[PDB]
Amino acid sequence: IVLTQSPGTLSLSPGERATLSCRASQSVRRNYLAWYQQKPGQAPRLLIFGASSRATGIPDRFSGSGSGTDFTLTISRLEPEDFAVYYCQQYDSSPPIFTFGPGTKVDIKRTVAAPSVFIFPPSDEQLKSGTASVVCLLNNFYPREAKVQWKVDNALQSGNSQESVTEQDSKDSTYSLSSTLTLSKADYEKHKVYACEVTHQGLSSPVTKSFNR
Amino acid sequence: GIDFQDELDEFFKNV
Amino acid sequence: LVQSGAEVKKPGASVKVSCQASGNTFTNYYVHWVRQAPGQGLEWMGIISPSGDGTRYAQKFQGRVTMTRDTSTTTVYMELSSLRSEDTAVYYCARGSNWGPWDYWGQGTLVTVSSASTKGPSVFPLAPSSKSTSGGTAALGCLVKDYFPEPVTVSWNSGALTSGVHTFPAVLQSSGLYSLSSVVTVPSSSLGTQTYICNVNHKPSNTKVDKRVEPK
Repeated sequence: IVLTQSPGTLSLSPGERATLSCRASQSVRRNYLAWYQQKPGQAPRLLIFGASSRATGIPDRFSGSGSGTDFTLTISRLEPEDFAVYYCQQYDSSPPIFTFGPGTKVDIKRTVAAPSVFIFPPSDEQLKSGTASVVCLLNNFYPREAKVQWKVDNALQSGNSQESVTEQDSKDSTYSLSSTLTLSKADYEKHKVYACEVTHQGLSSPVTKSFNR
Repeated sequence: GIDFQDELDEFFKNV
Repeated sequence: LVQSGAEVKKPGASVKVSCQASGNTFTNYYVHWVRQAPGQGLEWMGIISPSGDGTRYAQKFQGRVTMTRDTSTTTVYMELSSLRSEDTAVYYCARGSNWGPWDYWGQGTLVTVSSASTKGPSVFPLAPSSKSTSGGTAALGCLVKDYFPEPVTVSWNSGALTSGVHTFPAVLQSSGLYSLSSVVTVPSSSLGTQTYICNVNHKPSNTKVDKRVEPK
């Protein structure tokens, strides 16, 4: 009744094989497990149903097999049109359950691109409007796995930062992140050091971009 | 014979 | 499977989303309602019977949901009550196949829950500097903050700047409004020689701002 998907992100190059696994907590009746592919900005599209039966319009490269608690979705040769997010779903009849898995994102493999970090202090016009927002930018990085931690005066900030990540670019196959730390104009004047700690694979050591006053 | 749809139709017959 | 448009309800209120279809593709088939939180997974909510309201709702949404079918207009309706911040998501209507999985989905309906007092965007400059430039590459941008509802279109140099532009997706804040960040990486050797203006358009509030980004 609870579906778990592994891995969480599949970094593969076009033309390679892909294997996505879906482990259940119990046994699926009549092997009623389906695999879906959801493209960015689009609705999910059914790929395989019944754990091993393909639907209408699905290519033969997508192959499915599974039983009980272990299920798997395989792609013989990865094409650019197959890079998306895949989900597994268990369905039952009495009673209707219909539960989904977390989700696995298959992206285009590329060289380990370090994130170019840039910190933007808030504009004086914003401070004149009674608000304050500092921005941290991570441009062109791979893998997407990146940790952006806001640290105001060596104090970790959680819940005050809202981040957004771009989709993998169709030509560079990289990602970008924007982190906004919003504090009240009064709370801003109290502190001095504002830092954005970035943890990534391309960075041999953590890189922190900061601004005083 | 019976498919998931037919099994589901039964759920609303007994309930 | 055409669905209703974006809905901006208030916390604790209720929303009614519609999913009109063709009876040939729905009168003899089952329909299901699913939701996807911004950036999260899919959550099944209920199933509507081929004719009557033989609905089977989900536990997380039991007592707060109501699904109905109208055979006169061949439409399926979903109503959610006691709306909360956790309920802001894109809802989809999908038809169940004879085997179970959903084959034909819908476009989706974004259900945002906030103040809804349709505020206009405020564009602020993210000025380039040494902390935003290193190696001949300079980062500058604009912050379209405190705007409701979506969407806002950003342009750079009235369309002249298209290389290196990154209009990051918006995120709702505790304010109940949104904030979008558009940034462009430009050569450092002309940051003071060229003009970088961001043109933001918010049709819902009829607001158009052209803010020039000047270096620190």
